[PDB]
Amino acid sequence: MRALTLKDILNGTFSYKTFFPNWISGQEYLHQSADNNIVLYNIETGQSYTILSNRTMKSVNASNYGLSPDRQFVYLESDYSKLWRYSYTATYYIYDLSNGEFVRGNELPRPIQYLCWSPVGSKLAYVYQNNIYLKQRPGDPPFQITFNGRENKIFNGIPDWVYEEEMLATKYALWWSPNGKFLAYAEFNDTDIPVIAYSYYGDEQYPRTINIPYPKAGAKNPVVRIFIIDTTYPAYVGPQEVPVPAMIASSDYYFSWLTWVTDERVCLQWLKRVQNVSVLSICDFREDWQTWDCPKTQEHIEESRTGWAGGFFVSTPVFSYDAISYYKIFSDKDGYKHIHYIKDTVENAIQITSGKWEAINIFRVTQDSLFYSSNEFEEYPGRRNIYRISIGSYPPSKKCVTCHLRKERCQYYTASFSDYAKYYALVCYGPGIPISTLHDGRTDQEIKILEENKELENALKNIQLPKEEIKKLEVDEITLWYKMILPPQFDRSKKYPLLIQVYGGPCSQSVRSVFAVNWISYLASKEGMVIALVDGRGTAFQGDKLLYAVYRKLGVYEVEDQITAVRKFIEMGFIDEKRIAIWGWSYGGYVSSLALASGTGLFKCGIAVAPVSSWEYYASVYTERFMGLPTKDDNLEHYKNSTVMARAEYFRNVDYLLIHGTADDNVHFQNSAQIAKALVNAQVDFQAMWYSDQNHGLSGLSTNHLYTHMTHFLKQCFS
Amino acid sequence: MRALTLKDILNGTFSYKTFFPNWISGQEYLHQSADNNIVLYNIETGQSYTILSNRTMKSVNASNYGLSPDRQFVYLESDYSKLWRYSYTATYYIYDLSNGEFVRGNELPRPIQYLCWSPVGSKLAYVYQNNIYLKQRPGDPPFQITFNGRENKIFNGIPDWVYEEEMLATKYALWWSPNGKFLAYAEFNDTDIPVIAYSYYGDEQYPRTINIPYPKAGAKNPVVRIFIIDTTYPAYVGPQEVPVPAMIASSDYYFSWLTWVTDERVCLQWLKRVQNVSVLSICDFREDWQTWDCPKTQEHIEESRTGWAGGFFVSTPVFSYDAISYYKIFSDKDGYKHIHYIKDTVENAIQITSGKWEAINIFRVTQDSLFYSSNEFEEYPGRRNIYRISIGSYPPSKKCVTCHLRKERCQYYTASFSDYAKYYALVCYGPGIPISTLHDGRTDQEIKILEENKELENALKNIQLPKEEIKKLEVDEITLWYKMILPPQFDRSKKYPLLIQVYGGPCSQSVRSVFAVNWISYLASKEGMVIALVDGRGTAFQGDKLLYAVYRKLGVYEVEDQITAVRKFIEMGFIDEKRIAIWGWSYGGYVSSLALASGTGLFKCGIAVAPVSSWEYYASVYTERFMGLPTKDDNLEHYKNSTVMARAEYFRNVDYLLIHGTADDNVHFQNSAQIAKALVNAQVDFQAMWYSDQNHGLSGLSTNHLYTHMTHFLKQCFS
Ligand SMILES: *C1O[C@H](CO)[C@@H](O[C@@H]2O[C@H](CO)[C@@H](O)[C@H](O)[C@H]2NC(C)=O)[C@H](O)[C@H]1NC(C)=O
Ligand SMILES: *[C@@H]1O[C@H](CO)[C@@H](O[C@@H]2O[C@H](CO)[C@@H](O)[C@H](O)[C@H]2NC(C)=O)[C@H](O)[C@H]1NC(C)=O
Ligand SMILES: *[C@H]1O[C@H](CO)[C@@H](O)[C@H](O[C@@H]2O[C@H](CO)[C@@H](O)[C@H](O)[C@H]2NC(C)=O)[C@H]1NC(C)=O
Ligand SMILES: *[C@@H]1O[C@H](CO)[C@@H](O)[C@H](O)[C@H]1NC(C)=O
Ligand SMILES: *[C@@H]1O[C@H](CO)[C@@H](O)[C@H](O)[C@H]1NC(C)=O
Ligand SMILES: *[C@@H]1O[C@H](CO)[C@@H](O)[C@H](O)[C@H]1NC(C)=O
Ligand SMILES: *[C@@H]1O[C@H](CO)[C@@H](O)[C@H](O)[C@H]1NC(C)=O
Ligand SMILES: *[C@@H]1O[C@H](CO)[C@@H](O)[C@H](O)[C@H]1NC(C)=O
Ligand SMILES: *[C@H]1O[C@H](CO)[C@@H](O)[C@H](O)[C@H]1NC(C)=O
Repeated sequence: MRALTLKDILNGTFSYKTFFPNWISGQEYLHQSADNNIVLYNIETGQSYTILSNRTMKSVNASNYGLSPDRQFVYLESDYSKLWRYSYTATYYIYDLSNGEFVRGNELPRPIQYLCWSPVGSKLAYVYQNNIYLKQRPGDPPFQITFNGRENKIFNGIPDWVYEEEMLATKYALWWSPNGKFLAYAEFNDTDIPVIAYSYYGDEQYPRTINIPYPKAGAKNPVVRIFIIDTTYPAYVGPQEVPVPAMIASSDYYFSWLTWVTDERVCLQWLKRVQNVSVLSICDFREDWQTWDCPKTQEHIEESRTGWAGGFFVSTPVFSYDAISYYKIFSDKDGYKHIHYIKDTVENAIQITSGKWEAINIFRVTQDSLFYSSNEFEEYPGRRNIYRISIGSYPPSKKCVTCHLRKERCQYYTASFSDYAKYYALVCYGPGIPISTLHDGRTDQEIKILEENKELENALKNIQLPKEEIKKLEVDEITLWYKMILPPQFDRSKKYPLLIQVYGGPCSQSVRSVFAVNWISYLASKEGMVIALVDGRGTAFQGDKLLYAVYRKLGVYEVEDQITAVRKFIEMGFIDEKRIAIWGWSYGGYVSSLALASGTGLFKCGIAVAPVSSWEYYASVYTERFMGLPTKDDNLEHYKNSTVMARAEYFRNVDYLLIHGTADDNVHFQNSAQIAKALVNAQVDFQAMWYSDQNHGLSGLSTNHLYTHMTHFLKQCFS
Repeated sequence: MRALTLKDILNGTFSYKTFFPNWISGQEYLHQSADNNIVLYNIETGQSYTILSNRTMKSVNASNYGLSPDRQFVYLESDYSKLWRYSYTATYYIYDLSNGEFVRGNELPRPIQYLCWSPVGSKLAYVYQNNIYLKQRPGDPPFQITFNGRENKIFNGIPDWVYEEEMLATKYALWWSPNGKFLAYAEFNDTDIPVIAYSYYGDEQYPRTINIPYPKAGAKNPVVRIFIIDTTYPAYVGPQEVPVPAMIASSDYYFSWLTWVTDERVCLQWLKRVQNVSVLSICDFREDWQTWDCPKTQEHIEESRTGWAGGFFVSTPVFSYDAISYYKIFSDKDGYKHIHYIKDTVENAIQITSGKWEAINIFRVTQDSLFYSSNEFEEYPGRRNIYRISIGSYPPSKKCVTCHLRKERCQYYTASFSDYAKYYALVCYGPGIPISTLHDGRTDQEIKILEENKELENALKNIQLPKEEIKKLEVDEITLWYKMILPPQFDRSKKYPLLIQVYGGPCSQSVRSVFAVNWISYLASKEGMVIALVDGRGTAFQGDKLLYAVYRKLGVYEVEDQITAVRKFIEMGFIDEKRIAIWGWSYGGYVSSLALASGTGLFKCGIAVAPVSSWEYYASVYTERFMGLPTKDDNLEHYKNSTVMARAEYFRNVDYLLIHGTADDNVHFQNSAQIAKALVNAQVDFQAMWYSDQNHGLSGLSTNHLYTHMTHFLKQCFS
């Protein structure tokens, strides 16, 4: 009865609710009621008990909580204060469940940067002022583990900037051994890496400088040391450095992830600074020296002949119940990424998945089953169904649990498992209204709808949503998957303006069977624009040829493939060849810009939000992974060839609107500053917009402002 | 016939020349020829010769020269490198003009700040790395005066940032005594003053950070010390601090200016930080104790009971031939600034000029003559003629040299007097094409035309310029002078969009009979826009009821007076009220914003280039002068009330265009960053533009862009 309105989108009127059980055992989870009460629901009995009242929570206005594995204590986390994507500080009030009171001995210090329970019992490890601390018991005086922490120079047990956003994707870098015997932790040195400096205008009379150690392409990188201390004899034995494989130590390198096996066995993944080689390292504990031994025989190489080791990140092993063998997804001989099963050497791995489709994530490995997500089903690469396979004996049996569960509503699934995988939740994201459901571990049968989104279902019932369709184009030897969003009563005999939404980042996939009533949904609903999104070269989950196509040649095929798609769309007949725009954020901004400046005639305008503008300016770990090194005898020539600044002249005849946040710690305002300056030097008009103090996300009312500004631009561009 | 173009204005096609004799005696001046030779002209004798060859200058590719008082040497300036507005860095070679080769040996150091000769002989004084050095013969080894010089921290003989822009308005802060027996310099200590920090993106991989000790409103000011040193025997006694007057030392104080009356007499001017009182001090070298003495009987208080002490700046004294008494422009008893002759006391002063107008500048005091510029001719505040009055003889005489020199073509004059005022040059700037002429000045007779501007006179023949008109409005006891620029073939009956150019800064004057082919000319010539510039309250040269009316109420009355004017312009009947814009720069961008957010629905749109947004962010010197202090006791409340941020809401339904250069060291980008931040927080769309690495001037290819971008805006706004 009525079209989406921009305020529907910016108020989240039609957001959906998800449900990920905060497991505490094989059969129990800790949700938070509408009453704000924190309830423990036992799945087997069906009984619900409330552990942690709204009141107790409110008394320290905690925004969050954490049960100790022994249920004796629960920490309440408050004064939440954000930093980067994942990191944040908080104050922590720990609470004694048995005595129903807060714990009084030696209060924890304020701003704590990370804190977690041990995996069993109720030991604490925390990070305060860049050092790791240990508590045997909630109310004890802390034991200092590291002493050399220093505000962005040296980090213990939390990453620095580059490792947070680009390697770990995690706010922490310490891992308890399975039963708490040991803590393993990373030490990052940022001391002589260059610094990104920018202004934050804040609220005072004087702006301040913000400085983050931030290794730009080719710049000097952080150095890592991984240590493990005995958690019961930390002073007696002291921290022991995990030995680094010779073929990793021989040049710059990275730690990529750590995975515990047993308490006496740890798996370390390294990545050579030239990131086409990954090493997996399995170390065992010696008792005679109380130290770690990593034998050559337990070093596993993973190479990429024609690209980079991994997908976006290296795959991590998930180990068998036996705690010797492991499973890992990587490229097979055909260039498709599949699950392999590894006992002794990696040269001997047995491939247990295969086909022109990819194993995307291994969720769980039990005694008999392995649960994983994949795009196999009906061979749409942008779907996620979750599958199980038998692991006891060759040929694995295969069951797609999700495929036909709700065939039409749900073709994009993630999974979350309870302990021992006694039960798991399935979360379907689309194409229909998302749904979270509870499933039996042994049988796969659903035992509870968790979140059905009845409100949304019903709120959407008066709203004439745009029609999404996902399809494919074969052009050369290259196939292009595309989502097309279309206005209600899309009369094909008429010519609609087209908007291309681009991202195109290496390892991305932007064409997905996901549900989202969003901005580009609204532009079709009310504004009469056709919207399209195109996955081509460098996009993932279709094998290595397509993935690694853009290696060292960034911002070439991405541009090419978008233009191709657009050409093919205008040729479909229903697209106003005179009203095509393109808009893109981050990597999207790069390609939005390179596309619009391609001397193609196709695009009449384009928008670039927080674009990279030259790989010189972006972080090493990301850039070098795809671009290699900006040296003269590596890849400097394409580093210089691939800026948007060089396209300076080709803006003269298109509307450009260029947007950026002045406090982007990830894609630096520098990027758009250089673009703007280049347009100025080439004497080219454009529209621009800064967001003071705002960062890469463009949060709060920025977002509001952002979309209102782009909407205006866009409505202008389509007269 | 043809209308003006943006190209015309941006190219400087219709720019004009000027002729200021570079005097070297009472009858000789040096000027650079068309084919770049430096030639000595004499007007007493009418002879010329090439004092410095064309190719000797190109031998070091210098761009400036400096002939010594004894004509034995000239300085040659190459490697000019701009710091701020007046400050710059250069290389100095000395040409032995007696021998016909360069001076070798004790070669001057690289990047020297400021350099100059004595007014007698050819002794050198220069500042290198913030420290004063002194030379006896141009080839002698330098004698260091100061030692405490530190980049960005201690400044000897040159100013810190705020003293340069806001106090002294000059690259230098050293002065020779008239015969060069002594040397006076300033010590500026910036140490404890907060730095302002901004990014400079440059061309390197990482931007760098620029810091400038910059005191914003109410912050820690620089401390000043002024010293005097014997030039002949500096080894003997060393540098001597000239006493600070008791009332001045009582609290915070600036050094306003220093003038030398004789070699044993010196004038110093001080400004109490609360700038309503200033103290003129005269000091004598006492022979016995070899230091300087300032009798408190020779302290002459100038205070204001209504506003700030002085004009824009405190006015300097011009001393009569007896080297004791002086002539100084200041507020008479009725509030109009006029010349006074102070013989011995302030109360004992005799008023020399009087009436409803202002003596703007004293140019020369002779044995029997005084030359001053004035507001007087036909009650027109917007033009300046030059007046000659007798002194020392009875039947007093007043002659206006220029009032009828060229009545219709020249009403805005300045003067350049040779030594002993033997000959003077007249430069007229409007309303017609500027022209520079040479005069006798015992007789005032015009001897010849130095710069006629026939190139410009002729090039403007193809061009239909707009009709300019400076009229005035009378409204509610307060009158407002204006200049209206009208389109060619202006139809009195038709209706025209109206653009207002606004500045409004206290002590300023925007309406002037000055020839200027500039942006607004183009917009009237081609675009059909009626333009108006209005001087209201806070505007100088019409006495103190006008000038001081803005004291402590900044932004209030100036906004109000553009509104009253616009309103009157509307009821003139040829202005389309639906199409009105206002635009400004610096202060002009402050009031344009405020006028646009006036909530009076008069302006459809407005542009603010590099606006001040809150007096909290601007330099102390300028700010406190007109605002007082931002404290509990003083004016805080109105610093608080008078920002643009506070008016964010009122922007909802106007078109705002906000422009600012990210390297603006004078009005910091923080100003525009905070307006932007406010508008977002209020959910108000607007247009913005930043200029990377550009300062307050927006010079270079940035100008093109800015002026192009703005006229796209107005054009669209006036669609
Ligand atoms: C350098 O100076 C010489 C001498 O003034 C210039 O040569 C003269 O050029 C003009 C025409 O511009 C002729 O009328 C003269 O006959 C030339 N005189 C001599 C001595 O050759 C020369 O043009 C100047 N070069 C520069 C830098 O412009
Ligand atoms: C905090 O938790 C308590 C405990 O359940 C809530 O108290 C109930 O509120 C409902 C509805 O307002 C009342 O009808 C009941 O009398 C209360 N107890 C029950 C469940 O029967 C309280 O509403 C919660 N809300 C907050 C944040 O204060
Ligand atoms: C300015 O510089 C002078 C020397 O020319 C210096 O004495 C002033 O204050 C000093 O600052 C020092 C460094 O911060 C400090 O250690 C010292 O105690 C202090 N001197 C005095 C007299 O106490 C500098 N100015 C300011 C405002 O501090
Ligand atoms: C905003 O969101 C809430 C809940 O999603 C909804 O009830 C409300 O009607 C929405 N509309 C606005 C703009 O407030
Ligand atoms: C951190 O790096 C610096 C400079 O490379 C070095 O001197 C210092 O010892 C390092 N600290 C360690 C090893 O934790
Ligand atoms: C760099 O720019 C474009 C990429 O689109 C390409 O056509 C051109 O040949 C390239 N030049 C170099 C240096 O290889
Ligand atoms: C720029 O200025 C030069 C010198 O005055 C003039 O000859 C030229 O015509 C101007 N503008 C253009 C059209 O390039
Ligand atoms: C400024 O000076 C006046 C006298 O001219 C005095 O009344 C006042 O105290 C000063 N300003 C303040 C602090 O109000
Ligand atoms: C990366 O390792 C490969 C092995 O596939 C090797 O040939 C190559 O020299 C290395 N560097 C790159 C990026 O070429």
